[PDB]
Amino acid sequence: SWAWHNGKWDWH
Amino acid sequence: SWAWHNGKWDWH
Amino acid sequence: SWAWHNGKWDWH
Ligand SMILES: [Cl-]
Ligand SMILES: [Cl-]
Ligand SMILES: [Cl-]
Ligand SMILES: [Cu+2]
Ligand SMILES: [Cu+2]
Ligand SMILES: [Cu+2]
Repeated sequence: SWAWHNGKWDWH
Repeated sequence: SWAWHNGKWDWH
Repeated sequence: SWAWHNGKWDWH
């Protein structure tokens, strides 16, 4: 699923 | 891949 | 992510 990390939304 | 569970199709 | 294997591009 999409994840959020360091300001960015990307696939996990 | 897409999976089936409890009547629903969702990513695994 | 997409991966390459045996000439084909598919999800990992
Ligand atoms: Cl973003
Ligand atoms: Cl369904
Ligand atoms: Cl290809
Ligand atoms: Cu996820
Ligand atoms: Cu799958
Ligand atoms: Cu991948």
